[PDB]
Amino acid sequence: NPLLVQDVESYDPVLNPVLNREVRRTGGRVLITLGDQDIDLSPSFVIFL
Amino acid sequence: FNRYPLIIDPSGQATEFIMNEYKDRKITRTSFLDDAFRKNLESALRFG
Repeated sequence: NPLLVQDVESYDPVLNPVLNREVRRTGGRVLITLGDQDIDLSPSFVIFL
Repeated sequence: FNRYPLIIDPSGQATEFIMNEYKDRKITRTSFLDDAFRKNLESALRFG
């Protein structure tokens, strides 16, 4: 889902892999490691700060 | 099947048939003796 995030002066470093696109593709999935848990990254996701 | 099948194939034809049939779904062959069974099982449970 598209996401708009405000108050970016309080930026959460948990977004670093998401902004850097540090994805790992295996088994047809696109794995993003948000913190300690893996999430299948849907290609339609977009984030605006 | 309702319960997950247990295949008994001394000739090895059934395992290759299963490999071919579910190849389009990215089927993985592992073993109980292999130490990577935990990770493969968890990945399958979470991502099909």
